[PDB]
Amino acid sequence: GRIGESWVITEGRRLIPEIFQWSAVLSVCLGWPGAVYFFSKARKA
Amino acid sequence: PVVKTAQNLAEVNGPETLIGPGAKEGTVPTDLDQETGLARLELLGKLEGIDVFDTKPLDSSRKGTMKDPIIIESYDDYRYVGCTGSPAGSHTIMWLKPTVNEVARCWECGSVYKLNPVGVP
Amino acid sequence: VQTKALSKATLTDLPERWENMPNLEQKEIADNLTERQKLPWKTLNNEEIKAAWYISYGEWGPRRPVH
Amino acid sequence: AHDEETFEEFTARYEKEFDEAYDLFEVQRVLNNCFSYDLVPAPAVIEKALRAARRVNDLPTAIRVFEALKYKVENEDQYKAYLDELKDVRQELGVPLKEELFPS
Amino acid sequence: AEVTQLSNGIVVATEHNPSAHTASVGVVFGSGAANENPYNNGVSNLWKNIFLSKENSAVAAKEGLALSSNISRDFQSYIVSSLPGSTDKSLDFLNQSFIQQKANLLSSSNFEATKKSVLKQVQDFEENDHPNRVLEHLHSTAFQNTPLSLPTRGTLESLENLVVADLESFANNHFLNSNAVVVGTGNIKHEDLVNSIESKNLSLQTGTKPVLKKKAAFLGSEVRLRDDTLPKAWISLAVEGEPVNSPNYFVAKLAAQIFGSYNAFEPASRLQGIKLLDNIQEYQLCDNFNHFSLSYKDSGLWGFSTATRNVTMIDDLIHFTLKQWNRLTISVTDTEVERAKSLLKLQLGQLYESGNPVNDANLLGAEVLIKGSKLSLGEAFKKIDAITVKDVKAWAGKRLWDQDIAIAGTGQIEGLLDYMRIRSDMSMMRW
Ligand SMILES: [Zn+2]
Repeated sequence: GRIGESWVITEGRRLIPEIFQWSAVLSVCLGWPGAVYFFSKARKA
Repeated sequence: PVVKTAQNLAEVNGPETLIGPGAKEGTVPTDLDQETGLARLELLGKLEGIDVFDTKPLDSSRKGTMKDPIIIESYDDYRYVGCTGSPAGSHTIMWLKPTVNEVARCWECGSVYKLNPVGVP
Repeated sequence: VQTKALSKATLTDLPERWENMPNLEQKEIADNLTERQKLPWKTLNNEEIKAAWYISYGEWGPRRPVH
Repeated sequence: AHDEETFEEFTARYEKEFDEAYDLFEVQRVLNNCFSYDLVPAPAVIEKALRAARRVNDLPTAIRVFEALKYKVENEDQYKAYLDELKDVRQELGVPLKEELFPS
Repeated sequence: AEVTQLSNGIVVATEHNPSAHTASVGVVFGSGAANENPYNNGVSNLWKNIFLSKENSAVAAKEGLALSSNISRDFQSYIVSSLPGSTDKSLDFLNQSFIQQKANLLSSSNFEATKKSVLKQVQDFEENDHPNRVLEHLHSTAFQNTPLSLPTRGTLESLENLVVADLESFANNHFLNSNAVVVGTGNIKHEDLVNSIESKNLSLQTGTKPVLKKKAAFLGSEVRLRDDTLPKAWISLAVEGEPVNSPNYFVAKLAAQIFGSYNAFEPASRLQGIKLLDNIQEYQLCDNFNHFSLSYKDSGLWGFSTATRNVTMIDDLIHFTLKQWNRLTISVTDTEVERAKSLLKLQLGQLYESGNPVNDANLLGAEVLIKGSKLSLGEAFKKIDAITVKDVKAWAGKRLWDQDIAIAGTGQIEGLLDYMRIRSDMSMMRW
């Protein structure tokens, strides 16, 4: 705003830690076929 | 015993007074002659001038709070009232349940509703 | 000057005491606090301001969390 | 009115709505309807809200104004430059905050 | 012979022993030191000492009365003993100075002096009365975080913040008329008593005391206030016993009387019919022990409380008396059962019949408050002699075999082995 820490910084601080956990929950809500393929005998386990 | 048949809405005395006289041998029956019960009650009312089963959206002209409430009428001890602001469509429809022993306060409009419970149970 | 202040033992440790208090004592200290608030506010002692805030706004009853 | 509300019409409408309340339900209702809008209200609204909570004579809604406001604002520099504008009303009205009342 | 009549409000209970001299009229309330929170605690003892103060006792002594009071864990009593031709004086004194206005009792001079004397005698009890304070700590850790856990005398930390507002709130919340019972022992007839309670209008309030949210549940615990300044080692362990108006009450008192009480220095208590005294008498493992059986309104305790000058062999005393406790379930005889039957009849006769008519007033008030009418000494004797060895074995398998115990100790108790050995020596592998 006018006086205070700037809105770019005070919403980047709120949202930049949220992007990594969004990527984590999407990489484990769509990426568990990779985790089940990784242990099977098709990958010469 | 002796029973007449309620020529208009003033002389009804229950479900034994709405019978009416039958048609003759040659004439087609009119609805005033043969219709009985609730339909006869609505017909007699509409011929007198009034109509029973008073359907009307409630008065949302004034707001009204606990000095003088919005007075609603019911033949039972509760009446579900959907408030929609001090104009007709101010905020979204919030349903309140005013009963005989408690007023109903809107929490978004702020208006209050109180009964005059007619009853006769 | 008419109403009396609540004593210390009736009102100590009230956020840790509100759940197991009987329902006849809760109405009594609720009445006593809602008449103590009709004074000037600066003469309300700091023991009972926390009591009023937990009674009217605490995490009990209606404001109990779902988890 | 589905047309937008400018800030001066906002503060005048709500000052005339805080002046009229008499019960406790009315003060908390108009306080919730003032805080659940998009903007944070200027202290001309909230010192009138403190007076309207004083008229009904109950304390904790003259504290939850301050905590709801701390949830409203975007940082704490806005909160401190806000709270030194309502200093003397908080002094002679004698209401506390949360962080000094419940130290945790 | 113990007649009870319910009036408009109060319940009158009396027994007329025409050979006794001093007739004793008082009121017994059903709200003791387990009907409050742990912050206003000791307000019952403070009310007792307000009633027993110098002002009230001088007013009662100028007319020819002698006040008494007794605070327990669910009933509290206020007894005005008197001469037999003078009990209307007792009744209208107890009306005019306890049941109606108490503004002469509750101003800040008498209350200040009474609170100071109560503080001094409670701290003198806490320092210099060691077996009663470890029975009290046993009660405080057995039923903890639950309203039966409270000290009867009250703690010092929750007694210096009590004012007249606490006492007036307690007298409004617990000195009721659906909570009170007026009692008469000594040699007053029944109908002149109720005639004098119904001539002058005597009614305290109308309402009902607040019901508690948490019932008394046993929690197997442990505590030790080891002060090695002290010369002895007072420990006491106890399991959950049967409460009052329970069917297994008299078998709990009989199972306590099986092991009895002992005193190592009297030469007539060293010769009893206990099998434990052939184990604890060759190295002198203890000085005394007494097996209590307390039965309150919701639950109760069952255990022994000892004192030991031989502070190195504490665990041997614990282990020997716990093997004797397991002998109740596995191989209790019938001669122990009949010895305890006769001794329990003797003990209940010494308790119910005695010279003092205020102890009978307290017992009658308690057991008319909780039950509704007093069972006589004959029916209690019949219920005692109707007990077979198999009922004792069934109760001991119910409440004593591998049950959770609670221990409270003080003194030199490092020789007391810690908890899991004492807990799992309540159950042996069948020898
Ligand atoms: Zn509305």
